[PDB]
Amino acid sequence: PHFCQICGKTFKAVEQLRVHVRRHKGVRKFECTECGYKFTRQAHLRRHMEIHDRVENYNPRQRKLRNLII
Amino acid sequence: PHFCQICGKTFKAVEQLRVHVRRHKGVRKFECTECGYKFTRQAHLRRHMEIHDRVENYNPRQRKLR
DNA sequence: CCTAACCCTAACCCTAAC
DNA sequence: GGTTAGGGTTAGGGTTAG
Ligand SMILES: [Zn+2]
Ligand SMILES: [Zn+2]
Ligand SMILES: [Zn+2]
Ligand SMILES: [Zn+2]
Repeated sequence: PHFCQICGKTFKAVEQLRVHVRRHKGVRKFECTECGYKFTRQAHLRRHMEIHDRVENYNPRQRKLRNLII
Repeated sequence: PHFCQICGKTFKAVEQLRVHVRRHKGVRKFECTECGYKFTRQAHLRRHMEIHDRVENYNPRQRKLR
């Protein structure tokens, strides 16, 4: 049947797999108003804001996402 | 009472020993099976292996840290 | 807290030169 | 021939995001 990729589980339907491997990736849902960087956690955005507190024109590169676990 | 591990100092409360373990500079716990260099981070070992593939006979010396 | 990864920099090595 | 300094190389660690 439908096989996944990130971890490898035998699934039934194609719609039961999207809701599964969709939560496998953290969604970027928190945007910095200063530099437009979108974060996966609110804590990451707060911690980020503590940088603009002491750096002019800070605009960091968008890093690769890291796979979650389930 | 409970003693330490890395250095091995005598410690009373456990929280003190924890926050002491937090600050220890260079803990080399990532060893290269190819040449023996003990790296302080895994990423440094990943960076080392690439050198171990660029050339053959490579056995560097354990540096003094900062 | 952890780690990953960029990145600058000190520590290293080899050797020419003094 | 001891000893030092220069240029290429590599590991240490600061920093910051996932
Ligand atoms: Zn999966
Ligand atoms: Zn920002
Ligand atoms: Zn210790
Ligand atoms: Zn090695």
